[PDB]
Amino acid sequence: PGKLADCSSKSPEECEIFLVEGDSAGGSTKSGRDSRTQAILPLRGKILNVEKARLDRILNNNEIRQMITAFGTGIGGDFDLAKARYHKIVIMTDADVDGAHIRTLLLTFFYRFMRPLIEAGYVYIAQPPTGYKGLGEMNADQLWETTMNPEHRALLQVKLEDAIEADQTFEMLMGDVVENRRQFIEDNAVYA
Amino acid sequence: PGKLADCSSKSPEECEIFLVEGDSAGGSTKSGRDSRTQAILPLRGKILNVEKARLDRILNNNEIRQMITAFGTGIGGDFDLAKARYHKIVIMTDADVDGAHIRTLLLTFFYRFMRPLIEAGYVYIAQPPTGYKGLGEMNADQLWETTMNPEHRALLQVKLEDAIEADQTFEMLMGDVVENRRQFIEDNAVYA
Amino acid sequence: RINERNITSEMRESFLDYAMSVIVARALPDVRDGLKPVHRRILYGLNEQGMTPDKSYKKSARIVGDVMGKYHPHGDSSIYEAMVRMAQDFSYRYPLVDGQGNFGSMDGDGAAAMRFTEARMTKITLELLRDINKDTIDFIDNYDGNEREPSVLPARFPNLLANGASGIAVGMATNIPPHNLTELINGVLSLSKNPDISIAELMEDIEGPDFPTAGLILGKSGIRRAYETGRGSIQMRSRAVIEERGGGRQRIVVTEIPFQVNKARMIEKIAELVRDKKIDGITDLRDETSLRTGVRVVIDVRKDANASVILNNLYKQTPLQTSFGVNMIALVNGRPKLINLKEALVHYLEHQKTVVRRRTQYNLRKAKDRAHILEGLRIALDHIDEIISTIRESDTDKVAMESLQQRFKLSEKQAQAILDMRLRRLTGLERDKIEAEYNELLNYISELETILADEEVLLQLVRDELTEIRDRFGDDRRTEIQLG
Amino acid sequence: INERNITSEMRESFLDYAMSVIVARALPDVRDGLKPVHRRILYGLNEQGMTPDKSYKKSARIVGDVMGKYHPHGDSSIYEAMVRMAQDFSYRYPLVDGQGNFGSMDGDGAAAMRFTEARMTKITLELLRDINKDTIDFIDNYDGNEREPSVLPARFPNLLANGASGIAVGMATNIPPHNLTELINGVLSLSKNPDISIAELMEDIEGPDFPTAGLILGKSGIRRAYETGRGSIQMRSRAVIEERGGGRQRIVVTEIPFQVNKARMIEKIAELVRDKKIDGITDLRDETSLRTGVRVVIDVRKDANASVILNNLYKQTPLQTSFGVNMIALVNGRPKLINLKEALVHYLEHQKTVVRRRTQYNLRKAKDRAHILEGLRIALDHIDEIISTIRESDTDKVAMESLQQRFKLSEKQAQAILDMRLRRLTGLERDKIEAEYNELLNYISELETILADEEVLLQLVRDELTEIRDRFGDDRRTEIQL
DNA sequence: AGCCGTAGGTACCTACGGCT
DNA sequence: AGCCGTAGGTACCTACGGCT
Ligand SMILES: O=c1ccc2ncc(=O)n3c2n1C[C@H]3CN1CCC(NCc2cc3c(cn2)OCCC3)CC1
Ligand SMILES: [Mn+2]
Ligand SMILES: [Mn+2]
Ligand code: NA
Repeated sequence: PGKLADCSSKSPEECEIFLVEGDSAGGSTKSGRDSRTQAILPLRGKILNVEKARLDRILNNNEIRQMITAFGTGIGGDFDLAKARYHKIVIMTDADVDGAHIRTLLLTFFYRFMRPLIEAGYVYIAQPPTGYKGLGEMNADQLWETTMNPEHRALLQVKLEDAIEADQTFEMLMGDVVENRRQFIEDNAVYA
Repeated sequence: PGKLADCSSKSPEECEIFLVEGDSAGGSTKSGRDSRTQAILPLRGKILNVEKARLDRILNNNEIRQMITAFGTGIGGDFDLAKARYHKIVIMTDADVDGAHIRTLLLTFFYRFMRPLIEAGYVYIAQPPTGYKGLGEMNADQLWETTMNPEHRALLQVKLEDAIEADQTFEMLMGDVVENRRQFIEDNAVYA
Repeated sequence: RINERNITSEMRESFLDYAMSVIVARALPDVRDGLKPVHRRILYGLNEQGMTPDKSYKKSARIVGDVMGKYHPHGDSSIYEAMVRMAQDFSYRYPLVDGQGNFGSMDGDGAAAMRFTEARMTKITLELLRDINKDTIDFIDNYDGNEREPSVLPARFPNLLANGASGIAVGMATNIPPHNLTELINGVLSLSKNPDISIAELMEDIEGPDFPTAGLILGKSGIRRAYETGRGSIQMRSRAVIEERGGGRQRIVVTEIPFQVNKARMIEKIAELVRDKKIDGITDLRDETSLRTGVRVVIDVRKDANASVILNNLYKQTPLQTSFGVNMIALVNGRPKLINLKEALVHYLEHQKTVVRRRTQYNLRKAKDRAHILEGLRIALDHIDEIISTIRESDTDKVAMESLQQRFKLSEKQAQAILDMRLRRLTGLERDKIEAEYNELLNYISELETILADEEVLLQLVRDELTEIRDRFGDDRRTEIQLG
Repeated sequence: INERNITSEMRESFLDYAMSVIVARALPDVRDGLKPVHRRILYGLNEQGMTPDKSYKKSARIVGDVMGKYHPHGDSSIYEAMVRMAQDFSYRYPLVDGQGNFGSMDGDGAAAMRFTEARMTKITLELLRDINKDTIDFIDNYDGNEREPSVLPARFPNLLANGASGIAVGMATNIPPHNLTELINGVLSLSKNPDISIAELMEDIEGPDFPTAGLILGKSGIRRAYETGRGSIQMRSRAVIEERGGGRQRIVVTEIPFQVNKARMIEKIAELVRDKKIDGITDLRDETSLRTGVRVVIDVRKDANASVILNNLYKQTPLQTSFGVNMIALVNGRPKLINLKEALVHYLEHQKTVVRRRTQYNLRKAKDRAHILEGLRIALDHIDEIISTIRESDTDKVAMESLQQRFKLSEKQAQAILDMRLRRLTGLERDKIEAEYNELLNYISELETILADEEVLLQLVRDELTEIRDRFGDDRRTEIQL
């Protein structure tokens, strides 16, 4: 990808790719990172919900393509863990509720198209500090120290426990049937 | 042109086309106009200086093409006044210095590629009021009353007097030789 | 330093966070003031910067920059476009913003770039904001803790139903049509005199929606189902007539279109039908709309074709007739709820009662505080020479304050007001001026206590203020409701 | 429908555009070094109190404010100007203190203006210092609803410190940045010798000093530029050759020429290698980091001559780049090609006027305030009679007139007395009035001393410049090699 | 050439629900 | 269908002069 700012090392075991929302966040991320082991792929805001889209639309989507190209594993039946270019794929959305949404959209894609990647423990969630509308609000050094620096950062490693439950969760939250999603919200929402 | 908001009438004798800077101006213009006899072509800011550009690039330029298509006369040797779709082509750039610049750029194109259009008296200059950054700053009704309404408006008809002098003027002001333009400025500028 | 995060847990918590935020703080209006956050923040920002109708227009960029910095931590395009719609007389039945410059058209043209346009409050918006500084509504912290913002506006007219709402949330959406303000206030008045009023009786005041774009509604059954249940389909039809155009030929002339239909797009659709031969008898199609003429779309009919047949076809096959699917979801006590016409009016009236009660309570606290200060000023002026000498013999404020309080039985606040007094307040007619203000205040205090002592008196005050707004801002019905 | 001659129209419309771009867009003023857009940005920061000691303000608010009040052009022009001012690879002395993504040397843009925040740098305080003490002429804004400065006080020589580049009409400008210590030393030299030569001035100002460091090759281009306003200056990357193990070598670049895009320079080298237009390179990496600074590594094939490869890279890529000096600035509102001495002379003359005007202002204001305090002192001296006079007055007007009659007071003094709060009559407050008055009398005589002696005024200019030099002056970054 | 930096100007991706 | 309206996100035409 043109947008992908790759790292220098060509050894997947030690390389990491950070997915960020766009160029506002990408700029701080590029400046603060350790370019030997840390790649950056800026997205472009809300990504396609693959649970609601048909294959043709998915495979034509630019952000989806760039992620598949960057990962190098292929997708679906053709997925090959051995061809992974990074052993850490780190979701680093902005620290707002919309960042959370984008994270659900990214996890839906990984689950439906690259599930072995999750099983292998290769998918992580960054934990940037709260109070900044976007990473582009942070200085590069502050983003490095709090979020990207392996010495101080706290990553969450994404774990799949029960695949049947996960199937139902993706389907309910992300699928085309509104009613079940509505029922979920009513059953779980804790309001004012 | 896709941009072109044409008039009802198909009789060139009574039709007018207004060239404006963009859609900010275009919107007020479209709302204020008399759509029976008044067409509007919004441009996109600074247009190509045809005095400095190569012919191939001129003929590839979208704004130049849209104007040629809208006028219907063809250009240069193929120019045919009888195929004019309007008998008034009205330059209506914003009333700021950049509007003035765009006007000189438009006149350069008309003079070099559609000179008979000027000779026939088909080229006019609108006179919008001075206090507003752009026509999009004006209400539709105020733009109609002051600038577009044939009952109250004051259009300037462009007249070519001396073609040799005009040739030299366009070459000096708009051509690639900086020094003569610099000399013109020094000889004519009245500073504070 | 790596903890494990279960994918199922993550999905459920992240999604619920998003969904709830869109529901309570983005896409759905509050039942009380009819506003979503972005609109409320826009109007509040206009208020805080004194951008009232009597003042000159302010630059759009300044308004947007201010609202984005202080209250709305989202994209500038969201804020500007919200403000633009509020200024459009084809979008808002009672426009909330007064715009100067290119603010878009019914053809789906956008506004000019925000650097070109300028804006202020409309007169009616003053009524949304009326009494906001008299402790009528709860303020809250802004997103970063550096500002305060209103949780809800006083909303002295029923804005949800007057201007309507449409929003796509998560798990749900809303679609509330606009209404005639005279009708609505009449309905509130009726309700205020009869808590047990039926929907059918309320409909004697509120005949149905009233769109800014006028036009026709067909039948009352969709209206009635919507008002009874919160959901119903309402058929909207263009205003069209058939007329002669010479040589024995006819045309259909359309002068009003359905709410939220884009005119240029509707025209393209008719053109397409003709081109693809899906409709017989049309020989020409022109948009003759102008500032002077108003909306005018002309459809020429082929000599000896039946123009009424063609018109009926057009209603069936294009947006010339369009359905409004009512789905009245709003935030009630911070939760999304499907509401009928009566519930919407009940929540509104209850908000008015609280606003006017709280305003009365605030006015009373303030009047008592001011009475207290004037009692202290009375004492100071009656004993001025001793007051001055007490202050002069004091080294500091603290000493003067303490001495004034012991010597003259003054509170801390009274003593402070005396030390803050300018020498010009010692002129000869000031003592009389204090006495006059004090007498008027005691009377005012009594008037306020009367209101708070009698719920009927409170309620009648609400009715009177609503009545006044109705008489000043109420207007004629635009949309015609025809029997099916 | 009146007729308009095409020739007349072209000449008048073009001249209108050309002059506007010259005097009010692309060219900096000789006195403060600024173009309109930059001046309006900093003024806007000042007027909204966005000083270094306060929190960062939202970029959108700064931009919206500047656009509405002062700068009737596109928001992108305003925001991008402000961004550059915050970039330490663009400005030798950055004028804006930015928080968030403000772009990089690789030509990455700043974040969207909604994300970023900004305030003045400490040095910008010196650009704006005394702007409200009638030091500079204000003018009407574009629509007549505001006032804006024609020029900033500019208490350091900003044109030469930060430089300027601008494309106008009929002309352009290209002024390199300079070391602030060197510049102030040069101003000080000039202030003691109006007749100082360029050559002597160059004993203080060795040449340009780019924020990006690097090397300049030779002095002859510098000298021509300083003498005539025009000259070609060869810039080079800072590059060394070092071992990398196994008998192999690499070229390591740690500084690049001013205004060169690092990523673009690297792609150019990659291209040359790919198209076999350069021999001997086996690898190319940008190892730049926040912690290590700029580091571009070019691995050389074992036994190849790394010096030969380096010289080729200078020939074939921006690793070596020229700066064409063309020092055009507005002098008395007109574009003018100026040499180094003219630039310094106009700057020093501006400082003298600023400090004189500031002195005259401070004096008027001190005398006004002394007058008011004389009124309060009279009132305290006769407080009983003051009170009586006011109490026996039915209106403010009558009280004013009686105070003026009884105590020989001016209208301003009488109004000050009537505005005095009763708390001003406590012991500490009374002493405060007396103390302020005594301090003011001393201040007034200090000011009068300055305005009485041109040499003292000039010395004050020198002292204030010296203070700025000591606080903000820094080391030379660019090395000038013979 | 094509870059530098102030200027004039504009177009599409995505989520989300309901219509039907 | 693809549109309604708040949200996340971004790219490229043009003029102008002087240097390569
Ligand atoms: O017009 C077009 C056409 C194509 C295109 N492609 C990419 C792209 O990014 N853009 C494209 N565009 C446009 C531009 C998008 N536009 C969105 C709005 C933004 N506004 C920023 C802003 C302005 C102001 C703010 C805040 N933010 O506060 C008050 C002052 C004014 C500028 C960029
Ligand atoms: Mn974001
Ligand atoms: Mn314009
Ligand atoms: Na229909």
